[PDB]
Amino acid sequence: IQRTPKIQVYSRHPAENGKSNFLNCYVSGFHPSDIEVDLLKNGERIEKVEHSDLSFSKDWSFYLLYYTEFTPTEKDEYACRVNHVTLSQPKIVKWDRD
Amino acid sequence: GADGVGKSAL
Amino acid sequence: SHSMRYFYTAVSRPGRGEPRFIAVGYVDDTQFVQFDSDAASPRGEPRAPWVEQEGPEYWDRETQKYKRQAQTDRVSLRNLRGYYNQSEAGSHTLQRMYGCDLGPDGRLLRGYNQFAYDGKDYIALNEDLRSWTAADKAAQITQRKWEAAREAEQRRAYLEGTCVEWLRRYLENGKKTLQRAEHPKTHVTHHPVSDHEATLRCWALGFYPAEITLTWQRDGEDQTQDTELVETRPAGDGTFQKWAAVVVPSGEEQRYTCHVQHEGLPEPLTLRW
Repeated sequence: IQRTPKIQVYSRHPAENGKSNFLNCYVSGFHPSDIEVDLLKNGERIEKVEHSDLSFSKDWSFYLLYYTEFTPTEKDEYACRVNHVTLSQPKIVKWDRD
Repeated sequence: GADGVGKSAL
Repeated sequence: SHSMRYFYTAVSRPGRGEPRFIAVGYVDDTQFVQFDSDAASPRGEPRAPWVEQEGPEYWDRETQKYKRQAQTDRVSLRNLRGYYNQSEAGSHTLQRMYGCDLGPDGRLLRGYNQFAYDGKDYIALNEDLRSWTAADKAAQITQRKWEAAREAEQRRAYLEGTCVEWLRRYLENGKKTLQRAEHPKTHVTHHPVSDHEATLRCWALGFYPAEITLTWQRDGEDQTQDTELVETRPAGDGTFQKWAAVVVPSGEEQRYTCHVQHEGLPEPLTLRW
């Protein structure tokens, strides 16, 4: 039995233009554990993204945090792209500062 | 500190 | 109350090498150790400052434990595939969670040691720490094997003694990290959906530990069946975030209140747009 990931994209601190921050993509509730996660800036894959160590919840489903340092601006768009066996195609979730 | 004594093979 | 918990994951990959084994350990909501069998030089690695100061003997012994566990989980995965008559082409997952809960008196409240196969309960040590609950016929094979081996006695010795001693040591050495509470910083945001409706989103940011309650009320009555609630998420700096939202008639925003409960607050918060 497979479980589809829940995906949240958000910043570590409330977003202030020109202030350094961290961009997070939290994936949780999925099974099996194999999953692909990229952070995007203006549609392009961000390099040197880091992630937490694979863990799981009381219901045995996995969760992972992907993150990178970034300085948000008025102009730049960001997103998280996730692929998993439960998805018919990659799912892109846009960063909505709210 | 992890649980290391013995061999817990299913 | 406090807890120490270990989470093991082993995943087979037929045709692509031996199974990968991952272990992480937590005190309460704070990770302190990781191991990955696929790392270039696999070693137990610190993830919290209050274990980085342990000496080389501690880290060598932990590393050796994980290496043995990775090797044991390879045989467990082979055994399991056989019990279930599964094809050798498929990838399968074995998970283990074990650890100890301390009560308010600092004494062992409950020990646990349970297993899942392909994400489904397989076998668990009962609360008495002497007998097993098997979830299906295949797990009864493991139960009989562990009864014969007196496996529960070994796990009980860890859960009642070793596990508690480690937890108390970590709570003391990491007290500035582990024995604090950071209260949530809270605020309401307002997002028009149309001229006629708006969503009110109640935020809790920067709090530790992760347990928290957020609720929307309307003229005093709670709005459970109409509240959108996201799962509590890590900020990435050791603290957590959560929000709860309702969609409200334009001009009635003032009738709603958000209520936050967290052990770090000096009193429950009420927020009104």
